[PDB]
Amino acid sequence: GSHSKVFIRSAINRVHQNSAANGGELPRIVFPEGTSTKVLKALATLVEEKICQPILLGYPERVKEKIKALDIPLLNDVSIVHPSSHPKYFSFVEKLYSLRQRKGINLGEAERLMADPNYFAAMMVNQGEADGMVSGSSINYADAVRPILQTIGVYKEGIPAGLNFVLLEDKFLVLADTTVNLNPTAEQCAQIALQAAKIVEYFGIEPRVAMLSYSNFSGAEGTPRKMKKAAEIARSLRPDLMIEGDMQADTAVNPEIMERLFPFSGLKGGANVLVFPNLESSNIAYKLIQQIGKAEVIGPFLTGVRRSANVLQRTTTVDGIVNSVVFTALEAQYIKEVLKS
Amino acid sequence: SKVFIRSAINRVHQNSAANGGELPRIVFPEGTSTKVLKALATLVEEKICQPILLGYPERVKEKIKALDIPLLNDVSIVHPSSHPKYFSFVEKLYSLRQRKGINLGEAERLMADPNYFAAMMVNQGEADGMVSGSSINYADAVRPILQTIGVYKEGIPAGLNFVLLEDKFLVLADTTVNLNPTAEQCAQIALQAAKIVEYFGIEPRVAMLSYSNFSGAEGTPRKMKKAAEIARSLRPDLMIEGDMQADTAVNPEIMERLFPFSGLKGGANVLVFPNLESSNIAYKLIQQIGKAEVIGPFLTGVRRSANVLQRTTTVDGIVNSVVFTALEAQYIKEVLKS
Amino acid sequence: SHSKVFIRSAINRVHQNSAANGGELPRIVFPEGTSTKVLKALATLVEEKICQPILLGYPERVKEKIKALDIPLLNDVSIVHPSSHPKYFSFVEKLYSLRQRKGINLGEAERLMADPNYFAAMMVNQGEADGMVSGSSINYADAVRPILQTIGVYKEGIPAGLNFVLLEDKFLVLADTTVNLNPTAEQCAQIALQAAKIVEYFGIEPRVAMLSYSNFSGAEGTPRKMKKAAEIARSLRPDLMIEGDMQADTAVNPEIMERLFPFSGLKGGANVLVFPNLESSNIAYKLIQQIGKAEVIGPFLTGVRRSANVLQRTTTVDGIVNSVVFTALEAQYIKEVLKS
Amino acid sequence: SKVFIRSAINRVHQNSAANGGELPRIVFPEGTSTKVLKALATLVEEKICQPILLGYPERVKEKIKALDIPLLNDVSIVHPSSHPKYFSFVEKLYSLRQRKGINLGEAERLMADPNYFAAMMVNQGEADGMVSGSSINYADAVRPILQTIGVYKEGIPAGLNFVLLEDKFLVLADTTVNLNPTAEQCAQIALQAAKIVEYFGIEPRVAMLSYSNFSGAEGTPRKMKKAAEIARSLRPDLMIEGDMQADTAVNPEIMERLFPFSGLKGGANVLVFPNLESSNIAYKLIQQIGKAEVIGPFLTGVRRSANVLQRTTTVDGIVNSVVFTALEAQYIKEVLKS
Amino acid sequence: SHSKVFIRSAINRVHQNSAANGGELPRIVFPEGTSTKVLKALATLVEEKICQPILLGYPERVKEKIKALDIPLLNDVSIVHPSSHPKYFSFVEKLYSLRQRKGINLGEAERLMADPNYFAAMMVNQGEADGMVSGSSINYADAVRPILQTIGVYKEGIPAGLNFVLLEDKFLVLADTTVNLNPTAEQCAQIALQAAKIVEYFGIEPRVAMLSYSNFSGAEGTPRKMKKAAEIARSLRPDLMIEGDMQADTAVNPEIMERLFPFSGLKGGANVLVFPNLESSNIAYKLIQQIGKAEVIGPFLTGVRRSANVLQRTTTVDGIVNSVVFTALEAQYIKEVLKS
Amino acid sequence: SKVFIRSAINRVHQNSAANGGELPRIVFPEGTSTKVLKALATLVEEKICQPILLGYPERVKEKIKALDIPLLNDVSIVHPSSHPKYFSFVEKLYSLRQRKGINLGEAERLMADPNYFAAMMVNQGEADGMVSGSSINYADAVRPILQTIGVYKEGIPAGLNFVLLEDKFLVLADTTVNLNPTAEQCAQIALQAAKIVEYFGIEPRVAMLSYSNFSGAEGTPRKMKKAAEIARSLRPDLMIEGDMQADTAVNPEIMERLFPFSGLKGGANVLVFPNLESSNIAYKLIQQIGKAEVIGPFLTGVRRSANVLQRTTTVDGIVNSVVFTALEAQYIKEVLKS
Repeated sequence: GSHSKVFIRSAINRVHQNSAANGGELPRIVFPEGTSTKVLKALATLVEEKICQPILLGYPERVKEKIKALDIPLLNDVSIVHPSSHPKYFSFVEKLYSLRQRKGINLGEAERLMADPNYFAAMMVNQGEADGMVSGSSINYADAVRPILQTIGVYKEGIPAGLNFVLLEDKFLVLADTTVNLNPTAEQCAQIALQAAKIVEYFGIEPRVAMLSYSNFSGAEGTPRKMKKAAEIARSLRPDLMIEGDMQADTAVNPEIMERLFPFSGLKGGANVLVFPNLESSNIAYKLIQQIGKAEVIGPFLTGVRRSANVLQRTTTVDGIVNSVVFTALEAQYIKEVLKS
Repeated sequence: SKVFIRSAINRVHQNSAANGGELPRIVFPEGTSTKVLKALATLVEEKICQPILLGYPERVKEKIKALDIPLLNDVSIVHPSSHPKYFSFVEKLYSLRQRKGINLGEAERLMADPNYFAAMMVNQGEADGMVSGSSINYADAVRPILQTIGVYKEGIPAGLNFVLLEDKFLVLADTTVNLNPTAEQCAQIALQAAKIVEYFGIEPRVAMLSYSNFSGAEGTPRKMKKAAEIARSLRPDLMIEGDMQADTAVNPEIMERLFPFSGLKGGANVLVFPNLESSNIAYKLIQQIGKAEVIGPFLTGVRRSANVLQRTTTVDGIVNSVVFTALEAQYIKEVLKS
Repeated sequence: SHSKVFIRSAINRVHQNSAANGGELPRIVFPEGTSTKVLKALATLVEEKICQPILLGYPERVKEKIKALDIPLLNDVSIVHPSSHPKYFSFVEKLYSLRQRKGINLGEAERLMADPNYFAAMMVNQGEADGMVSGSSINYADAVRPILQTIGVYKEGIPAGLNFVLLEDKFLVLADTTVNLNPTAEQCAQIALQAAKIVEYFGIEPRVAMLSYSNFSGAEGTPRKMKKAAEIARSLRPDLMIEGDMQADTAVNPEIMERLFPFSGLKGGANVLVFPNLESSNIAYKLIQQIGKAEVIGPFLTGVRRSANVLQRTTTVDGIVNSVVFTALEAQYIKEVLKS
Repeated sequence: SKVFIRSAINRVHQNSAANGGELPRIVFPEGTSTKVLKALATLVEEKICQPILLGYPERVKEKIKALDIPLLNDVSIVHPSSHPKYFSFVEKLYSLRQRKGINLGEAERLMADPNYFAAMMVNQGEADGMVSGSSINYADAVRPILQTIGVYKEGIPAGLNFVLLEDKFLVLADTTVNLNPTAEQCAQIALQAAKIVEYFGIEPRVAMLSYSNFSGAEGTPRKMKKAAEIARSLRPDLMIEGDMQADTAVNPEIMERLFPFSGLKGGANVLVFPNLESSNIAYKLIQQIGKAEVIGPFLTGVRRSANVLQRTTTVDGIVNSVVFTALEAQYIKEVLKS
Repeated sequence: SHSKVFIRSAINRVHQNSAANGGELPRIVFPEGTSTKVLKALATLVEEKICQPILLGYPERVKEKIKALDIPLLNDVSIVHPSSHPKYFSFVEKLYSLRQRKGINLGEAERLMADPNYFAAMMVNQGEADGMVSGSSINYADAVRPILQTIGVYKEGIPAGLNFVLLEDKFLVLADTTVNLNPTAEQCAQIALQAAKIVEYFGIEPRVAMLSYSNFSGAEGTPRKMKKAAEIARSLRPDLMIEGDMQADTAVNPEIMERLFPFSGLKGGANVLVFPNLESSNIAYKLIQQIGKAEVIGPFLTGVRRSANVLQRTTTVDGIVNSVVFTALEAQYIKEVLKS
Repeated sequence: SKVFIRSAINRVHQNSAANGGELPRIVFPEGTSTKVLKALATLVEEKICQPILLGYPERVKEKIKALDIPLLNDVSIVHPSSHPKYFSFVEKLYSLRQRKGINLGEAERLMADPNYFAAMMVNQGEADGMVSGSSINYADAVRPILQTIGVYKEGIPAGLNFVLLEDKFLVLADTTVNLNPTAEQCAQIALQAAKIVEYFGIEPRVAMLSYSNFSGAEGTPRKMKKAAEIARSLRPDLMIEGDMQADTAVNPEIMERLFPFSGLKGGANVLVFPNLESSNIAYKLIQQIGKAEVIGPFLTGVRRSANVLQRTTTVDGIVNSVVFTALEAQYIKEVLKS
């Protein structure tokens, strides 16, 4: 809908200007599930929009049958690759073996693993054969994110964490971590908050962070103390930022409540970054907002990884996949423009 | 949206009419709270309850004059220390809590507090229900209720909110009390939620929520799965399922496409949460971001009608709460017919 | 002198029990046969008709030290050397049968039965003796260990040390002052019950308080534990006054009790104080002993199937006679209930 | 036994004259307690302190005339909410606990409690000390003191009792506050008790109590041994020994006969306990069946002089306690000019 | 050697079982239809009429590698590719039914069933084959998992790996050497029973030792666990000699047993060794294999409803043959239990 | 096989010849044991040590002269209670354990027990070594040794066995002492074993054993990987690898085929076990079913040479044990010239 339509549009244009400012180059983005119906319709929409050069994984023949089966003339010159047959396959196996030979994985096992398109996608982005990847529209979340974590890994002091946008009529809220960590520590919560914060900063918005709890500034043993400590750590790391907690969710989003009941709070003007204390709360919240709050909700997107990779959920729509790939492109460009410095 | 409240108001009238026209006596510890009083104006125009206010009679009349609402004069006003049943109440609280760290002086001082006094009023039949906690935090407001009124058999104190959608309403629990309920506690919460939904002539369809879809893995997935099983064994006629993600629960299309083995068909109308972080955070986020109205929380599992507001409540929230307290009070009066 | 009046009544009951049982005196074996102090005690008691003592050690060594402190009334006393007693191998055989699956081999067992403590124990267990008194030479844990291993507890019983505080008219009973680090609610109830039976033996109504640092709070930890212990004790003997959790001054002082906690079922001051942990019991009884004017006797071991007592390593000679007296009484009481 | 009390009283007079004849202001939240007023009768006639009574002015004047006590007709009596610094006091408390669950309404209503008000008065220098808790249980009374006045640096709040023997005096700690103190905490307590004993020109000799004589075994014995080692390393001039049984500690003859290696000769005069059950049971049993008079408990480790009585306290117990509260207030004021 | 005799006996007993069952051979499926070692094994196995092998993979790849390794006797052998088989979707539906509440949806079930291990498993489960051998190609946990998810355990049974140590005279059986990290007393008892029932099949008296670092100590930890395990085992099978806790030399050397522990119900030396945890069983069998002169066969999977074994990938061709032999033998046993 | 043992004997002869003809003094607490006396019979004709027997002098001559031997009347015999340095020994033991539950009488009684006496003989330089425990179980026998002689700096008591093959020898540890050694502790055991292996002129190659090959998974895999890393960081000159299975550790062909990245080439000759079950069961199983002779256990990590047998030992085992005990005694005596 409407708010979603303007948001994505600004993003599509920035990928246009970032490609137009690096010689017109498009980010190379690999899709392990080359035969997915949903993914292919999405790519159809995506290629006329000049955002990425897609790379598809699977048997060349089987996917060409399925794209023709799905009536799409705009998608025939795109690279299609079967991992075992790619020329860089064995260097990739040796690399994975090198990475996990002391983590229960032997050489044969590395070969078997690298044959799975997820691992191959990850190794492609990791070795620079692709700029980014989108995976997991058919497999469950944990299993899809695992190769990304083993192969691409996190940036220094970073923590893998899923992030969603709920798009309101002027502003947007960001929610994390919605997919990865069961029960993040105070330290992990602070880090999750900082990652969410940089994402908000990309969009030119001042980040205002709340560490969520079932309590309003109580600091009692358990989740309240944990979110209070998390805000204290985040603040020690970024003294320029409005970061506050522990607080209830309405206290966080509604500044009128804040200023009336807790005026001492350093969080003024309503939070636009919401950090959850555990996975039950984040997962349940973003999904409920999506289904009954009737507010537009995009994501989840993966934060904390060194190269751009995002895993879809199985319930994702086709335009949802387009959103995900757009942001994968933006992230890839962001990273490559940051590695030039 | 407005339809639901107005309907309930009609039911208060229909029940009161079927009982000789008396309205449920509802006590308010916060007698000088602005919100409680003007909301009370709006509800008192509607013949929903006979309000009893606690405080100094004179401070309450001064602040009644201050908010220019003549329509609630002549309503009963009581100062706890000066009520004739005061010493008897103190004696009661004492016998209840003398082996729980409380001496007679402590009992006296506690019964002077409007919350304890209200609680005891409801417990002794001096009132039918109470609405408190627009000024103090939930734990502190709910505590005298748990100590005085208590739970019914095998019951569990649990907060429940309604999400009122376009045709449907969803019920959410436990949104206020239990930090990390067990499987067993979750089943009980489900059962309580279910009875509430049944009151409204709707068949309960229950979801035990998790971050997972039917995995049964160690931790929350297994706990909510086991909860579903326990609920089914205590009441086999019910549509109760889990572990499942929230969208899987509320969206029948997702259910039908991705998990057709599920004994839950048609979208859930009861969502039981795995812990207080998720339940509290969710209902408050929905109330603030979704168009849908959220009423509550209402305290389930207690022997008499008692409800704690959230401190962040608007006045419409308070009139809504008082309405559903009234209904609850007459439902209870009707279950006490046995 | 409360100690002398108190012991004197006891001595009269051992005398009363010995009559009507053919005039027979309980046989009590003493593992430290070469100890100066034990012998000093035996001198005083053979003059008092309380038991027929059996001493363990080498006959030559024992007559040596009996000759050294000039005591003629204990010549003609039963003296036994463990390896040379005739039932020795039958004994080693039973200990072996008892502990073959609890780390003990036949040789190890052999050497253990050679230890005076284990043999004294096995003697009482096989009915070749009626009671024992041990550990005037060895440490407490180390002395009680063979007793628990050979003699054991009676049904539902729990090993527990008990002291008497003798005041100007009544006495207080304190337990458990020696054995259990951190008794559960259940165990505290059993401790209470055993103490109570002792008090009942003296014709006094037992009045039991489960001690805590709290007055009826039932809060998490020891308060809830002692409240629950009293509820258990009350369920097991509903005729008895048993109450808790409460503070010690609340416990012993009835005026304090009635002024502050009239709902309490304990009226008249406690005469049995059951403690929540070993620190409280041990420290209390020893302090009462050292700064309190009042005399404190014990500790005596309760809960065992046959009459056994462990002394302290620091114990005096009168400590040994009152200990042996109580041991005789215990042996007689048991033999008389085993009568139908 | 009363000899010790007289020595203390005379010192109160001596310090009082060395500061212009000025008396320590000590506030008593229980302004209407018969016990406190009778004890204050004895104290004002003894020139030990300037009393501050908390409550409604007229009700306590009513009860001082009602209980026939003419020597405190003119004493300062204060009702908290009507005090001129009431709102600034609410602001400091609010500021202190806004992130520990307390909102401004809760701050106001708390500051109304005489306990909280006594503590804030001493905190802000409006009074020099306070004695409370003859009517409420210990935890509830000591809490505002810990929240408002707090501990001094590296300090640990702990109750200390004096055993007055016919000869020496013994000190017992921690007799009221901490359930199961660690080695480090036991050491700290030993040092605080030690400084108290030094105040009286006495060499403190410290014993860490246990059920064991120098075993150091897993549990309480190791803890009391390690606590003695810690104490010895933190203050090498003091005789501090453990683990040991109590009779070993107080009887020097047993010490020389059985453990001549101990660095403690001459019998202990500072007894530090392994847990709250042992300290509480012990001092109370000694007080009730022991022939020695026991005073306290006194709270150590706090920045300003504040002491909580025991509920079982006698009136002579209160006069004793307040005498030593005065001495403490003076020591604290004389060290604060540095 | 010892291996050659034992294997010949197993083979002759497979032949003896094929009689009275119509000359029918156990149907055994090999998901790794293209494994060199397995095909090499299958030559030897089919000349010996041990099983009717079913190969999984592409018909053309497997016939190509059959031709490439010159084995003429495996042309016409059943070869099935999971995806093109007629009961494929029915198999997917069954797996979906088994794991829909354990995190697997219909699509995940489809993909899993596409894997030869899962398809093999489901064949055994559905009676379209009698047994399976996998994992000469993948590491152990991954290979054993589909078997447990599809085939499962029998009543009160436990997945457990078992090895034979073949000596110059006797054989010892070792378990559990592959699956369970730290089995309980109860689980150890079950493991012992499974090892025993196997020993019984060969007409041998099972004599079982619960191994520990201790001799009949029953102390906290693994000693108490192995003694308790032995007690549970005895209570379920009183005709059997089962003893513990004991040290290994005590267990296998009857002269030691009789000299130091005559009370022990284990006389004549153990031939079943049940280990307290996976470190000890796994390290034990590998050290025996590598430094003793003793031959070691296995591991074999016990506790499963139908006949399935996983090789280790480090397996030799003769190893695959042993595995298939004992798998066939097991299959026949199980079919003999379905005879009432 | 026999060659390794004869080589040890040949070296004890070489040091015994090269330091003036001195034979290492070795004490035996069980002076009346048949097994020990038969071993002593084989050993005294081999000039490896000066034996001292413990028990009643006349009783040990009763059983030794009586059963098959003419070469044992020339031997040292000691009854603890009658030895001239007895009371001095109890005095040092008292000093060592006075704060560990043992008082002077208990010190006397322990020192009358031959095990404590033997250890104290070695500790005071009055003897060079001891061999004990064919009559008592292992723990009870090793305790006086640990309480008296103790560990060297950063050392940890650990039993070590040799498996003797036709070319190599392997060491297995810790086979006797620690239930579930930590990563740090395992590294330490590795280091002590490596030191013994260097002594025999072989380069140590250490493998940390697991049920897994380089998985590093939660539990034992991670523990042994971590142990190998710590050990390498303390001794970078050593080949140390893990976590790995036993065939992977001992068989170098397996290593190069399956795990070519490993820093361990040539097969491990030092095997460190993850727990007491695996170590004890392993060495006993190899001992009973493999052709190979297994000697030990020998107690490592302790300051002076002391060793405990298991009863399951044969006489030839006692022969071997006393042999490396004498040799050990000579090595430690050579560190004592510094």
